[PDB]
Amino acid sequence: MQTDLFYTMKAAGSGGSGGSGGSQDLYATLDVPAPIAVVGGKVRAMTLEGPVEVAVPPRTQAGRKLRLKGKGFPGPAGRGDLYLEVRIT
Repeated sequence: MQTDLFYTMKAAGSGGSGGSGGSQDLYATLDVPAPIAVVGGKVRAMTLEGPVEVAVPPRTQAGRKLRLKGKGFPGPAGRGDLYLEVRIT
């Protein structure tokens, strides 16, 4: 299928990358319940290519910025990234 995973590099403890150059990167909202965030299950992430079943990292707390490669526009890095706003419900 279209992909597997993206933020397996940095998700639970991303720190921060970018914030300069062209506006390649994007913003989305990732809806996740408390136990799927704790264990790291799955949720649906909405991107430029439509929906993707993205496997949540372990020990995710509300406000983490997950990073989906190729789901932003090509620019400074050549590949824009989609910043997922994790929402614990």
